[PDB]
Amino acid sequence: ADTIVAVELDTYPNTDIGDPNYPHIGIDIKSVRSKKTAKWNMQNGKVGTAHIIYNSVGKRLSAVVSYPNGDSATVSYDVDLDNVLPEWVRVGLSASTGLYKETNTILSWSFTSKLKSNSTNALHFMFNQFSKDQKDLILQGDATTGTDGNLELTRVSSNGSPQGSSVGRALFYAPVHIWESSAVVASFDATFTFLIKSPDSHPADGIAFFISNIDSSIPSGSTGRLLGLFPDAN
Amino acid sequence: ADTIVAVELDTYPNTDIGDPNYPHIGIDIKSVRSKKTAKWNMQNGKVGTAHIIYNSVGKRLSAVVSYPNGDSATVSYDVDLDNVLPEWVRVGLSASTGLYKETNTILSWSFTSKLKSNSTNALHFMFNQFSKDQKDLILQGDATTGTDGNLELTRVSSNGSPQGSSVGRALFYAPVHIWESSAVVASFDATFTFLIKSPDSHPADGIAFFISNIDSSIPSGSTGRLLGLFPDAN
Amino acid sequence: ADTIVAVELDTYPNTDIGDPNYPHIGIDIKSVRSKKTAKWNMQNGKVGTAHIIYNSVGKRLSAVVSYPNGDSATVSYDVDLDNVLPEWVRVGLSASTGLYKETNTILSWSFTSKLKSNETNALHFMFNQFSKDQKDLILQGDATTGTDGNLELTRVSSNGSPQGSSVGRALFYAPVHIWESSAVVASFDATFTFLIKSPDSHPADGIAFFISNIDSSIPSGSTGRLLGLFPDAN
Amino acid sequence: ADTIVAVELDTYPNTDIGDPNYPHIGIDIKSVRSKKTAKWNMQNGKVGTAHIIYNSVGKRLSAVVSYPNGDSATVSYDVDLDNVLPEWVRVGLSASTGLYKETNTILSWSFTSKLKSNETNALHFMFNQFSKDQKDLILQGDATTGTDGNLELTRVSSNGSPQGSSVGRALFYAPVHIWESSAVVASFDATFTFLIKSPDSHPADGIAFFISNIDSSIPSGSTGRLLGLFPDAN
Ligand SMILES: CO[C@@H]1O[C@H](CO)[C@@H](O)[C@@H](O[C@H]2O[C@H](CO)[C@@H](O)[C@H](O)[C@@H]2O)[C@@H]1O
Ligand SMILES: CO[C@@H]1O[C@H](CO)[C@@H](O)[C@@H](O[C@H]2O[C@H](CO)[C@@H](O)[C@H](O)[C@@H]2O)[C@@H]1O
Ligand SMILES: CO[C@@H]1O[C@H](CO)[C@@H](O)[C@H](O[C@H]2O[C@H](CO)[C@@H](O)[C@H](O)[C@@H]2O)[C@@H]1O
Ligand SMILES: CO[C@@H]1O[C@H](CO)[C@@H](O)[C@H](O[C@H]2O[C@H](CO)[C@@H](O)[C@H](O)[C@@H]2O)[C@@H]1O
Ligand SMILES: [Ca+2]
Ligand SMILES: [Ca+2]
Ligand SMILES: [Ca+2]
Ligand SMILES: [Ca+2]
Ligand SMILES: [Mn+2]
Ligand SMILES: [Mn+2]
Ligand SMILES: [Mn+2]
Ligand SMILES: [Mn+2]
Repeated sequence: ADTIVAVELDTYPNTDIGDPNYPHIGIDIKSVRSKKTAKWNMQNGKVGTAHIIYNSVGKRLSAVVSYPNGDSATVSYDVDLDNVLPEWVRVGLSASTGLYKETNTILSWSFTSKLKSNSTNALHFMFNQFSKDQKDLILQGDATTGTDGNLELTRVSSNGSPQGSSVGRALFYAPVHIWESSAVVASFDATFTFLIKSPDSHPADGIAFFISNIDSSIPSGSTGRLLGLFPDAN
Repeated sequence: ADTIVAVELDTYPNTDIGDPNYPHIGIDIKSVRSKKTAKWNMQNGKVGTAHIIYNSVGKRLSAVVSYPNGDSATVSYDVDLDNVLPEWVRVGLSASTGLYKETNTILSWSFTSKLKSNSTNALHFMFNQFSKDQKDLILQGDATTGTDGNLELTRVSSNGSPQGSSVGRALFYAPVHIWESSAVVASFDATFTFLIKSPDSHPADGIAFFISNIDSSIPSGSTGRLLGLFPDAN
Repeated sequence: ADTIVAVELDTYPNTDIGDPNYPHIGIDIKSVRSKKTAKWNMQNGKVGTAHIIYNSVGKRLSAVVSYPNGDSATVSYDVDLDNVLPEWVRVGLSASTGLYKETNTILSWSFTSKLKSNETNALHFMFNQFSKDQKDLILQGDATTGTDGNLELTRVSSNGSPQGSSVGRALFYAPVHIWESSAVVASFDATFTFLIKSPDSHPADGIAFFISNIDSSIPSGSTGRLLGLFPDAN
Repeated sequence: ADTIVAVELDTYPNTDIGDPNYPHIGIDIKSVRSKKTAKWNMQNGKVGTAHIIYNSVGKRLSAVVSYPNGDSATVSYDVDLDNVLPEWVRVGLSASTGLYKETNTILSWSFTSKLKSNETNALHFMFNQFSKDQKDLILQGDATTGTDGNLELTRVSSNGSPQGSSVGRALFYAPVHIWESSAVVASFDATFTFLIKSPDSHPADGIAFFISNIDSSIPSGSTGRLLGLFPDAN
């Protein structure tokens, strides 16, 4: 199984697998059942911003999701990622729908990773516009880019309607060096803006920023509550 | 009173005012009496690196100090800086000597702050060399710069010989908008490299990175254990 | 006199002082009389973006001004700024109105300066919103800060309408070390977004990004065609 | 064949193929025969820095190569890369040896590409230490990674001796979006530090930073004067 650290923006409460009964942001460490969640007021059809921060000094994985009206939800979990993640990973964005659905539209994604020692190795990318053939993104499942400049992680119908039982992921093409024993600080941060729209009656299932082994694939069956991240709900 | 937030590399244990009984790094919140410390093996005549990171989402100010052999000390303190600093600040470096002395040489200093809302105000500077006329630094007390390219926070001689009763600070010329009520993320980091050397009976007193009100001055009598930071040891 | 290097977005053809007979972008080297210009179609009440780029290696100061439709104007000038500017400078934005007028609104402004080596000193700042008390800007003449979150280089009424005979500049608070004789690469770029609106018979006079001596102030009578920049039109 | 834009640090004058009769830095556009060269004083066994700058405003490809004593050589060629390079590329470093040889040691390599506005897509990577298994570099031919934390583009023998008839290249793993039609500015810059040592008399053949089609590979026979870049000397 892939190893997954994710920040989930979870729109649909799966209380049978330990979701709280509200939409929530969560920190997931090798389980879809978040280690820490904060209640999240998903603003339907508004553009949200998620920021994700981690460094190896504080070892606190933090996320905020905010919308321009000012509503933000924040979650943090102290976790030593040296002990969770492979040294080398791919970073990505993941989303899913199951019985219920939503557009899981990414409008921008930025990532910076650094390994500082005494004084740096670093990777930074930013996408504000996704291109039709976006050669530095590995698109998995139903994930599609361009020409509107967005990344549609999951299926949107011609008529604009999001489709259920969809999953897709974008991963940055290059492997990322997320920790290195000799580094005194390893840090990463990620930001993405997203547009979750549910016309129908209930948004599902959510969007995750995730970090995984290099060869990470969509686990078979990982539509719906599994967010394209996990093979099961353990 | 000035309002002070600081990461001290405290080379001298003033156990009468609450220092631990060893050299230490410490996180100073409006008091010289650190809210958290970690034992710090200061490596005499070696070039050390301090990295300070504050994570507005995680609300955690962290610092590591390391030397090239790999030895590091780490300290984090859980704090919301919105509740501490004013909105506008100066950032700087401070050092002092007292009855015991050391060089407090800064070889480099970088700083980044970001104030985000949705889809940012930022400031970033980096010094890798300090000119004799370093116009974007407010030198206070005994801080000089140049010509060896270094910033000397406290008096040192001609031939490298540290002086007692010395207090010096360098603040960045521009004010920094370090938080704002409407910032989703108000982060900063800073990195400095330093050379503390002493042939004394004991080194004293330390270097601090600090954030203060804009009009912040060296408090009267803040040589020694007060680190050029604080008016008294409360 | 001050020493001035500027990129002007000059909305008003002052053909008696060497402007071309159309709105234009220009590169001003110690003179309001551009060393090079390109015809610029200023789009009234649209948000335009100016990007300024200099490197010490190519010795070429380049500017583009665009608007969201794709319409751009470009100017480059071959010049060694080591030969023109003092080592230390302030960078800023300037605008003026004269007998004719326009809003000279700045919606964002960034700047990055790097001096290597042979490590790197750098300054970067980023304004995407301007505060009512924007402490890290020196406002001169009729420059306000906002809300509307904006920087109003010249007097406009709270109810949008620009004023004649107005001059205003914003300089970043810190001096910038823009070149140094022992720098291998002394480069900078700036970008600003702006909104020029006029209901006048023409718009005038324009906006400039400028680099000046540290103690640079608006020269007496540099409203109008002088762009707040120059004491005369030589 | 592959399409190549390169900046060459050419240590060995190949006068039968239009090299000047001195070591030189050169700008190569789709030919090993540089469009523009500058005499370069290669300082044997010293750590050099090459900086390479391009933006699509000035359209000036510039490069400096410097050593810490302060000697630098600069070369620039106005060239419109939109008409040379495919939209998506890989960027890399290349070196070769032929009859004569030198170590072609890379101690650091950084790269930034940006596509602004009209907002930003950007890639930035920074390598100060190369790792034995550097998963974000595509190593071709004889390029190893250490440790020592260095990239050896071409073969160095056990006894330190650089070998002749070596060629190797490192390319960054991710494709880079070097130009995009709707972008207002497409810029890149690259820097790398290198240590060219010739035990044997007699340095050859050089080091290039190059930009290539994504699937670019070492042309057969591109040891020696072809720098791992070109199939022939046309
Ligand atoms: C010899 O140790 C000293 O004890 C003195 C007698 O109590 C006292 O004055 C102390 O302080 C001076 O020196 C230290 C180290 O430089 C400073 O931390 C103090 O502020 C003071 O300047 C010292 O413990
Ligand atoms: C009617 O247009 C004007 O002609 C006037 C005739 O002398 C003269 O005052 C001009 O200048 C004022 O207005 C322009 C545009 O605002 C400025 O460029 C000048 O410096 C001056 O303030 C104008 O051509
Ligand atoms: C109406 O709520 C649902 O009950 C269904 C019957 O058991 C169940 O299948 C459904 O789960 C599906 O949809 C969820 C919301 O999209 C998703 O998280 C699941 O993985 C699954 O697709 C939900 O429990
Ligand atoms: C002594 O000079 C050499 O003359 C040789 C005659 O055959 C020739 O092979 C040699 O070129 C080879 O080495 C160069 C230096 O490394 C290299 O640029 C060539 O590609 C080739 O390997 C040089 O001309
Ligand atoms: Ca769920
Ligand atoms: Ca102390
Ligand atoms: Ca004019
Ligand atoms: Ca050659
Ligand atoms: Mn959940
Ligand atoms: Mn202490
Ligand atoms: Mn003009
Ligand atoms: Mn050549």
